[PDB]
Amino acid sequence: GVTQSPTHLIKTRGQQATLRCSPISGHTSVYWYQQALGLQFLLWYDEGEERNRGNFPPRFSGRQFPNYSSELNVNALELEDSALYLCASSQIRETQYFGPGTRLLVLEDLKNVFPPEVAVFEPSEAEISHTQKATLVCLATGFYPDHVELSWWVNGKEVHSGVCTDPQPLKEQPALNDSRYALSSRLRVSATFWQNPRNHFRCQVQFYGLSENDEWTQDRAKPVTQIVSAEAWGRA
Amino acid sequence: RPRFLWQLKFECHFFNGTERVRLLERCIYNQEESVRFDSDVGEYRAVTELGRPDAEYWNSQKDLLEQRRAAVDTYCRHNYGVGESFTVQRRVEPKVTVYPSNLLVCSVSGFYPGSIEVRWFRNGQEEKAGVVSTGLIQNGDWTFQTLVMLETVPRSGEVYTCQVEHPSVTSPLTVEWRA
Amino acid sequence: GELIGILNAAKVPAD
Amino acid sequence: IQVEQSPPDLILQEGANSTLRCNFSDSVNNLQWFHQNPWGQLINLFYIPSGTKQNGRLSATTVATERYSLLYISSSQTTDSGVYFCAVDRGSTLGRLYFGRGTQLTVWPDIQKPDPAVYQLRDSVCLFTDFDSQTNVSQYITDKCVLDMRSMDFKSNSAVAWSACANAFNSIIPEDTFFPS
Amino acid sequence: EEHVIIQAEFYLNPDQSGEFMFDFDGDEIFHVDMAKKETVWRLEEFGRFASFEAQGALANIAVDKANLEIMTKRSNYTPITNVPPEVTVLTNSPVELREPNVLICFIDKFTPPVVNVTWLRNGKPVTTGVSETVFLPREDHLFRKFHYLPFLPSTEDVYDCRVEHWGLDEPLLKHWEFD
Ligand code: NA
Ligand code: NA
Repeated sequence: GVTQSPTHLIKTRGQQATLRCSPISGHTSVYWYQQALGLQFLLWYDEGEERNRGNFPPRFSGRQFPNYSSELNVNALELEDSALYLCASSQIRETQYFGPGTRLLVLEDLKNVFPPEVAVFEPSEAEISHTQKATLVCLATGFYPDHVELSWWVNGKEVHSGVCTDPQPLKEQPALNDSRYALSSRLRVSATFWQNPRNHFRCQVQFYGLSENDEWTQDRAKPVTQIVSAEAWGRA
Repeated sequence: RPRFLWQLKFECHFFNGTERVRLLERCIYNQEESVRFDSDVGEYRAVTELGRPDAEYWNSQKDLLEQRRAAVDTYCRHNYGVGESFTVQRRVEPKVTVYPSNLLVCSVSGFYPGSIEVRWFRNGQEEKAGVVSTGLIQNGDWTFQTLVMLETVPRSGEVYTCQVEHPSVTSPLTVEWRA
Repeated sequence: GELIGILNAAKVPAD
Repeated sequence: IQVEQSPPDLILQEGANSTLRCNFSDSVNNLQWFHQNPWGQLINLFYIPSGTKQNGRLSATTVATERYSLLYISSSQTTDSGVYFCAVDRGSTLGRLYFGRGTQLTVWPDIQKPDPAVYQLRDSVCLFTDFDSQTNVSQYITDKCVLDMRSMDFKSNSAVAWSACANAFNSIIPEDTFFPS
Repeated sequence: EEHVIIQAEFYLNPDQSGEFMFDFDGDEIFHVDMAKKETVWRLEEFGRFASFEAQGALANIAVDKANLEIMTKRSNYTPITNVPPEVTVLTNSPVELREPNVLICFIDKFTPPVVNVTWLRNGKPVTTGVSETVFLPREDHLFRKFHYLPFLPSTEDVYDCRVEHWGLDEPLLKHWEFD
């Protein structure tokens, strides 16, 4: 598959970003697209050469290396540059295959960047008696920005069956051009399964924050990229 | 010092405007055609052994075929439409003069397009026998020309008429030459 | 005015 | 140059069929249909310049001269939820796709044996669950979402509220939800 | 058959010459200037009715050039056989003294698309007003080409299109005089 780095990036107005892409082995063409507020076309490379370019300032620029991986580089970043930047490879004029994207956020400053707090809520006794099913709920609150990935782990192994996480998150203070965020997810297993003290249930959130090299202006903890989690053993 | 040539030609063949359309994609190495996509066949065929690996490789890229098979509408008929007004419906009026080179010459120059009918008349009556032509000459600047010649000794008091019919005139052009 | 369409040159197989 | 999709969004119940449409203003070398999941991963469904193609419950038709494409989803499924793009390889531009704005699709489960209930959990946190897919949830209260216990062929809707339950859900909850404690 | 549109591209090594052109019934609609990277219409007025995005041509040429290289190795470096041109000199319209006119040098049925062409007036080079087409495709995969020289018809003057091509032993010199 097509790969991209990095997955997320926060940047302050006026800084510069470098995004990486590798095409599918065999593919010799690379396409960059910007998806903001439907995708817009940025650049096309084949065999190391810029073949074509969309309607973007010279601030946006890139290149492709001899092994066909490429770099997109943006320079005098603006708030409007905030977007999912997608990379694709293909044989010319054939099917396009897309990578997972670089989710790039450009802010005026970082002072409003907060990691989440994470907590887990054990199933009610009322549910189990009623349905023979147990729903754990995880809550991730107070984060900004919306750059999070939530996963459940049961006995140290990732789980998708029986899981729902919110399509996309809600603002802690709805009327506010800068609010913090919340997100919930449920995990449902059977009655007997939760009622078994050996079983370990972990909810976790991967927060994508500031990097080690970001300038920090504030007194509180530096809101770096990290993992906040909560756990709960099955109560018999 | 040795030369090596590659040619790629996409040929759109139109029969009665856009009713029947054939697409011909041809690769030519040093004057020898090696492989083609003919919309009439629906896949790449090697013409020579040279082109055999290209036909097999390309025939296994399903996207490419699907694309070529629709090119008859997406490409051929499309370009016809874009270009109709200044290619297909281009009309330039022929400039017709008649002079004796005996032998009467009817020159028909600067016309478009290439279909034309040139006739001679000795006293208002046809002369298909004795008619020598250069054939249609393509000038390279979107005009054609032709010279049509009649072998006759001109007896004075006679009339000779060069009649020219061409899509650029509703009724034909006639130049006369007397005495 | 209106745009003329292009067919892409197919790459012959490598090696 | 212009690529119109219809409709702009759509809500189905699992098992329903529909047609997504795409109209475009110029000749197009090829046309491609994508599914984009919430994480942002685009998946190609069809490379289709002309004719009709089937792949399972999905099929597509492109009529090149008329300049439209239809995308058929038979027997819809919760996993089909996401955004559907037609994108277009304009015949006069090499190496570029032009995207429409997408059609957002949401497919909710067909809850055959509803058991609407509201529960309170310990570490706040109320859980409205097991209600059928026609229930709207009023907007801390999250929207509904399906979960699939894939291996016992069981799906259920739920929502969450925090900062007692009976207040939180208000919002037309079924005429006989199960409310303990 | 009624009409034919041809998208024609060629690449010549080791000269590193590339051409991309559109042909309608044997006339050029446009070609791409590789150096300046712009569409050059055979007649200026075509640029009103139509556009072509030149970047697409440059891409095709890159691929053509890579294809040629692979194709050269496959044929074990079989070089092209020189095919020498046929040359006709001829005028725009029928010649008359003191009335302006154009000499057409038509060069046809040659291959590798490389020629050197000079007009000579009374044995000496002329280059005032000269213009030329690019190389034009033929169905036998050879080439045509046109050279133009505006001139004032006179009674003294002898003209020569001198064509150099590797398929010939000595430069071909083609006489034209007003008789
Ligand atoms: Na007359
Ligand atoms: Na005259």
